[PDB]
Amino acid sequence: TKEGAAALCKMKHLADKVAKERSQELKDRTQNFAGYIEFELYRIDYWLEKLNGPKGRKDGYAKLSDSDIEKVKEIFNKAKDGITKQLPEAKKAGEEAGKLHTEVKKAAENATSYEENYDWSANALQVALNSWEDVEWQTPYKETVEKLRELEDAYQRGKKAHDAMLGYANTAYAVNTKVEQEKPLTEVIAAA
Amino acid sequence: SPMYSIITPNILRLESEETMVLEAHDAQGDVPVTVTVHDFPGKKLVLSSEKTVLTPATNHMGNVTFTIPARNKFVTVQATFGTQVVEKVVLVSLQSGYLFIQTDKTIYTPGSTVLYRIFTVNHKLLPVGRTVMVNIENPEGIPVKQDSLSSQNQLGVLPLSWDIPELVNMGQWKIRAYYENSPQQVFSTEFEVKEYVLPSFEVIVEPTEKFYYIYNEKGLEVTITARFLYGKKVEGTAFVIFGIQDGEQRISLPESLKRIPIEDGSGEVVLSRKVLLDGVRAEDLVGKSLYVSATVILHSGSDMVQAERSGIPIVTSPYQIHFTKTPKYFKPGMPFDLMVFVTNPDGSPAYRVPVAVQGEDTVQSLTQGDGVAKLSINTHPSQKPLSITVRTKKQELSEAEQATRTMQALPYSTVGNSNNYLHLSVLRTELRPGETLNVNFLLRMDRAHEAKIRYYTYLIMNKGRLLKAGRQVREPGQDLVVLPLSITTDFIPSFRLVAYYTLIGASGQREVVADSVWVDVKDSCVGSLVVKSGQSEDRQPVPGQQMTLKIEGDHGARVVLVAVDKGVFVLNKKNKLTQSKIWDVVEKADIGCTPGSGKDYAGVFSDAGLTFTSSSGQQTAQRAELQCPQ
Amino acid sequence: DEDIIAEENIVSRSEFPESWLWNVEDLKEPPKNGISTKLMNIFLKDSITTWEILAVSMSDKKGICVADPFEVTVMQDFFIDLRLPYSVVRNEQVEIRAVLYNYRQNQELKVRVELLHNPAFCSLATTKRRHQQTVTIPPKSSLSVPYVIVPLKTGLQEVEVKAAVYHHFISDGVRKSLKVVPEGIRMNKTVAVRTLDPERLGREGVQKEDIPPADLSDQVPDTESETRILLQGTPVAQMTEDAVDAERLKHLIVTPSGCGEENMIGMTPTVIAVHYLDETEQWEKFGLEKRQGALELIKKGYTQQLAFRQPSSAFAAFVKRAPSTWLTAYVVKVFSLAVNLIAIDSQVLCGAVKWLILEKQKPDGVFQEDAPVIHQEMIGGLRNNNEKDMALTAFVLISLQEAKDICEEQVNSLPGSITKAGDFLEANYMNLQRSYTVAIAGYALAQMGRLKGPLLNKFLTTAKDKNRWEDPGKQLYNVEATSYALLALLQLKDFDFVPPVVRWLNEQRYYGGGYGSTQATFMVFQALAQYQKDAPDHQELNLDVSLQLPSRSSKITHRIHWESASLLRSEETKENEGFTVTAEGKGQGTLSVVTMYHAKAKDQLTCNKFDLKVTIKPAPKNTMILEICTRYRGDQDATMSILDISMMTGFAPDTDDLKQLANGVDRYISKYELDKAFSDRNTLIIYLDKVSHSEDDCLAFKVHQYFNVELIQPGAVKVYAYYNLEESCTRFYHPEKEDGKLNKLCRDELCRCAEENCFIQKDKVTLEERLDKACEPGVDYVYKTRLVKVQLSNDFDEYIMAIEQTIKSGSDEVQVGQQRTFISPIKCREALKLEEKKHYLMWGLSSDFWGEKPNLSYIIGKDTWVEHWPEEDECQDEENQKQCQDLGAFTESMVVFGCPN
Repeated sequence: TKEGAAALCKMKHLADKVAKERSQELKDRTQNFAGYIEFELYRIDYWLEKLNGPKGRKDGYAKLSDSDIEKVKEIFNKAKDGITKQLPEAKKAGEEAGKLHTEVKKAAENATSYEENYDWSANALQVALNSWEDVEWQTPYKETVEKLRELEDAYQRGKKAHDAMLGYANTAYAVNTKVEQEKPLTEVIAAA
Repeated sequence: SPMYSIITPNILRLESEETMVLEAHDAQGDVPVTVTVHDFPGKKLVLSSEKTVLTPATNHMGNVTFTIPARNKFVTVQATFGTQVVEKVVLVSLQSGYLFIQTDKTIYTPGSTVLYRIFTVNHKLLPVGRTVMVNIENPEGIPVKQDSLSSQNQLGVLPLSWDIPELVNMGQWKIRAYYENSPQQVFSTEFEVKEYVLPSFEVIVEPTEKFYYIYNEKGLEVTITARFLYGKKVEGTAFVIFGIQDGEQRISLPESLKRIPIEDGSGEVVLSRKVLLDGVRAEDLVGKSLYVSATVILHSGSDMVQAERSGIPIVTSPYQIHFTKTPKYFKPGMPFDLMVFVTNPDGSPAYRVPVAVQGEDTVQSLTQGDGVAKLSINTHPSQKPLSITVRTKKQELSEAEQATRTMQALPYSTVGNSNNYLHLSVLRTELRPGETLNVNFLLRMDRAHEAKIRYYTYLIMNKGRLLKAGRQVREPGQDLVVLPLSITTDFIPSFRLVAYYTLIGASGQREVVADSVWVDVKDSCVGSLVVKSGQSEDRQPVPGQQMTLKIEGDHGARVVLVAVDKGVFVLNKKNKLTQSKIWDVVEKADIGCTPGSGKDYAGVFSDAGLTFTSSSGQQTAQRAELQCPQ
Repeated sequence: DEDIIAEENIVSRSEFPESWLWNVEDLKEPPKNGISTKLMNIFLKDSITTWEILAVSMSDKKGICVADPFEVTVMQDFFIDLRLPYSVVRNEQVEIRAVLYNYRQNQELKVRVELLHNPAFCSLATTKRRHQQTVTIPPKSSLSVPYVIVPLKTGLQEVEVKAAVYHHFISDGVRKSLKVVPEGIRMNKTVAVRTLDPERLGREGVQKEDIPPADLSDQVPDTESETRILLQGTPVAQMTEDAVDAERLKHLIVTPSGCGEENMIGMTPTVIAVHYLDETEQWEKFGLEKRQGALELIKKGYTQQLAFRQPSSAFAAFVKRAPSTWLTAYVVKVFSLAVNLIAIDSQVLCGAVKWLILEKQKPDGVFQEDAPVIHQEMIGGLRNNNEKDMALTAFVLISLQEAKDICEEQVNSLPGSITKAGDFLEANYMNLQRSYTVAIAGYALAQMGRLKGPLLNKFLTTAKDKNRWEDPGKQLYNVEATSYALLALLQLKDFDFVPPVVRWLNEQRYYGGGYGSTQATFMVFQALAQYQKDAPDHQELNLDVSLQLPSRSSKITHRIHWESASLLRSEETKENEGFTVTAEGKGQGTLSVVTMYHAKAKDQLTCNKFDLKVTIKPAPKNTMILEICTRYRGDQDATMSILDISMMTGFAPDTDDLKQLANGVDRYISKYELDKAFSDRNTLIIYLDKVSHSEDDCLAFKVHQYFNVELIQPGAVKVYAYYNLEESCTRFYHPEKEDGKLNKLCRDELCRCAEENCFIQKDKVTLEERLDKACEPGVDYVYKTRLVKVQLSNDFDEYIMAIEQTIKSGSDEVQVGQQRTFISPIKCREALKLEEKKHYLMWGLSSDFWGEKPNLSYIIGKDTWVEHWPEEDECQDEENQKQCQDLGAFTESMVVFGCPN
């Protein structure tokens, strides 16, 4: 029946899309967390150094009260200490995702429906599509879904790490442009 | 108040040597000068850059040579004089040189191989090697053969061969060649592919008079000369038919068909006025072009040759007057010279035809070999436009057939109404290389500041590149001065001599007055190539007899020889290569657009093909058209 | 033959080139007086004519120089000008001229002219008999020697003639080559014409077109049929591109003078206008010199803006006031465009980008504004506070992207910041509602190239009216949204939707300039410049055509692409078959395959301009009466015509008849022709004023005989108009032959000459002579048989010889009982004294076979031998005893032993 041919064409198109679009995109989004955490740590360190550094005239921080400087330094140090621990989780995840993407690309290379293009989903539809279809080239298709789910979990780990890092990242930037204006100790410590 | 000025070519050329002139009026001591070139779209690319020093020993005159490393392209040239920066925008032409296609035979037959040569030259006619693309096009316009050749050590000579297929349509084939760097410019030659058999004799038709007067009751006399290709005369029967033609008309005259016995290769036929009138008012025939078709058949009846001459003009005057070589502007209060050109109805120069003006009839100058006569008239200081008429005063001729031409001369637009005029005068003749031209410079200005002018800056323009630049010394009280300019082989075919001088007026304003003149020199080859028979005492060679050929030419010159049977030229001879065609093509490539002065200094500079930019504000109008205005 | 040079000793002149001396030489000899002389040795060609030599020199210092042509004259006391047509129709008798020219003062030359035997021509000359004539040439005279030749086979045949002078050591031989073409006509037909264009009405693979062999119904046998295939391109390029007048935007030039905000307001229009003209190259009509002033103003404004540079590399209207993020973003965006215009300092840009990154960075991809600009109209589209976090961040990201190229090595955090800003933009892209906000977000995200799938669908669907981006506000907002959309589409390389928006923008008739219009003008001009820069006319051709021909094992691959002048391609094939063409690539093309060959002559091939009547009759010196004239088939009387008559050898015209006819009206005869007969009058020319096209009112005249020569050459007649020789009608006449046509034996298109003796020879003949003549190399089959039945045909007599008994069988192993056909002329029957129902012994050559294997019809030529065998009861006569005994001895000898050869 033509339904089988249409399903086969759809599965081939989805496999090609996953091999050429999803695989490449997923890897590039996993190594950016390491480059952002280190960059923000460097920016926080630079901000701390500029505060009560070898010179002054640092906009409003120059006239900042002595008491507020201690609190600003303490909160900056706390944020810097908190953010450091997240680096290895993203560093290992990046290499794991790269290796898994290479393996998946190698596996993929080893191996009517046009109106359905509105689906625009190639996340975990391969195994299910094969499931409806069933109801030499078949064997490699079995582990592709498992590898893709493993990649999704690995990327979710890095996403969770980045989201957790935001909690400590946002506080330092707040107090920065809060004190950067004419805001006295009151509001600052009240919010801190 | 030192004033720094720069003179540049109007149009620059890629990978072509160019020269810029730097001058300074009222300057003291030595001054360094830096020159920079930038590309207009980006203004950052540095095509070339050079610097020098101007010293009073040379009266603050400098020449700097630059060459481009290589949607009209433009460049910006900036000169820094230490304290003043002057920048000018100059158009750049993509033309690189000239391509000449020489064909072994004018007409070819199927199967016969076609051998041709490509000669590549620069704007100076020197041999230049470059990549050239060549195409062969059939009459319908479908290129059959395409090639891309290059010349490095061939001295610009590229031979090529093509094989004509057995089945080829008959018509007019073309061979086109163009430089790779300039795809928009192509040189094309046209030849004939038509089935034919070589003849045994050549027939020529010669009219007794190059024209045909309307009132000539006798008619038109035509002599038919048929002679064997080897020189011997021909005897036979010739049929001659006359006809009229206003271009693409070809109206034959059945009543004019005549048959004559050509004896000893001589035959005369007469076309009566009555027959011409019947074929078609007597005055309505003006502008009609007569043509004659003659077919000669030998008494043996084995060979036939057809010869015809078309395009005999019908005019009421045996001569025509033109002012194409005369300036269209005059300086009030100064003598005015008209270079009147007298030509035959066909187009060839005249033969010592006197010319005179209605006013001041005492002037009577006979045309020289070149057919150009000098008419000098005193002009009043009036400012209104002048009107001048020129007639013909040929002796033994009535006033009915005399020529006529009226022209308007506009006043020279002096800047600031300072009535300052500079006039350049040169004797006109067929100049030859090595001759000396005693140019005359004359100055007319108020006596108040006559002691301020001390020199005139003069330049020579030829083939775009500035041939030479110099200064002519002037002293108080010397209104007229003589410059013995030298003419050498570097000249030819023609050149422009410009001369200018700058001064501060009553209001302390920098004003420059310039004048340009046209000089015509005899057209001749740069070198000297001669081919003749080595033997000095021998009879006509018999078939298959050894002979010695003597060729005289410049040392280290690439000489190419080709032998073409005379009978080939009898059928078709339109395609021919000669030095005259090359000189005409070179002249047509000149950037000038006026044979003399213009309206003001800026106009004179623009017409002469040079841009003159000063540091005070004076500048010439930008030119953005490769071809002259029509 | 006394004191006559033998034909063998005479060398014929064959080299007749139309052009030679195609040599290259260099002048390297020691120059003298600035002139170098070179001596060369050359061989003059055998052709007797005037040679023109043109020399062109190219010196390293002088240049191109053309010398005057040099004329060389080649002369001989006596010569021949052999005139032949370029081509002769096969199986069509033609006439050629051998005119002998002499230029002696008072010497009369008795010349002998001979034509060599050519197997490809059926001429009077034979192997044993030589066709030669004797003529007398007076001093300084030309005498014509016409010759009639019948071509047999096509190709580059050669005709050789020779002339010898009596009592002198003068001899001249002329050999000339002519291309004999098979009878037919130059006709061509269009085999096929198709359009090659994939990706339209084609197929998922590659289009294939099969061209079968052409009709060639009337193709002459064994004739070449060359097939030419022409590939033509159609690079159409016309989309109605429209620019904006450069003279109408002169108001956009403003001198930069202000306290930051005003200075930027003034400078932005000037810099954007300069960029627009630079991209479009409109300075020609806008003023080349004004560019210098514009650049000066731009640099002055840039220096003025730098004057207000903060210590932290920030930009603010007032130094004391805190910097504004939007103001510095606009500053860097403006400076990024003007990098190539002025000598900008990369250090300032690097410091500005570093300050922008370090102030607040992007912890999540959000930009915050703390110092609103004093001028509230500068923001323009950003005035609305709805989803400002989208428009502001997108604009700042675009500004960073413009300056990324310049300052990239100094700061390596730009890519990470860009990725964070993107991730934020796509975090909640589904919430955008305003058209301007959607357009700016899409343009910002299009530079990276990660706004696809549902994002692209949402961006496209936002286009209201399918051709515009409109919002309920000022025209400035709509113009900015349209510019953003145009830039985004241009970046996305979606050309199917650009022309409409560009057309609307051009039709908007908005130039801007004034208050609150800097952003709109800047963006519209930038978008227009980008469109002009990146707008290739049509899709560049990429056709790859493969031609497969059965004759050619290897396929012919051709590439047609734009910007290469390859749109015109031609190919030729010598064989016409059912070939195939496969197209490929992107582009448009057309194929035209046309076959050229030689069609059949049909029957309309004739003079087509005159109907010729020629006749010869005996007297009422033979003194025959010859009539020649012509009729015109047109609607009006023809012009002057010329009739050329070539009389048979030994025949001359009648002087009295010519003299009487000379005075006749409408007819003229040259005086030189009238006084003749001193040597011969073979050639005669008559000039007719006109020929009647309605009635045949013509004349006849007497011809006399003075010299009797066997095998008289048939007389020839030609007529042609004075103004045209192609329309010449020719005819042949002969007293004996039916129409003066040489006899020949032809089947289908294969013809062979028949101008030969009916038999070798017949008396003193003995047994030895018979044995000698019967042992020739060609003797293959000898048959003694009784001829009984004879058949008559329209061309030649046919004899059906019945095999009574076979004596010797040659190549054809024919047994007793079969019958063979012999084709011989009826006249030859009397020569061979053949009698019906009588015994005869005949033997012939092996190359005389006529017909196919089954049809071995024989031809009795000059080499075939036939002898009469007396009847069995006829040998009893006394006079026949010797002949019968000799025949019996000859038959017995050959049968037992046979000829040794």
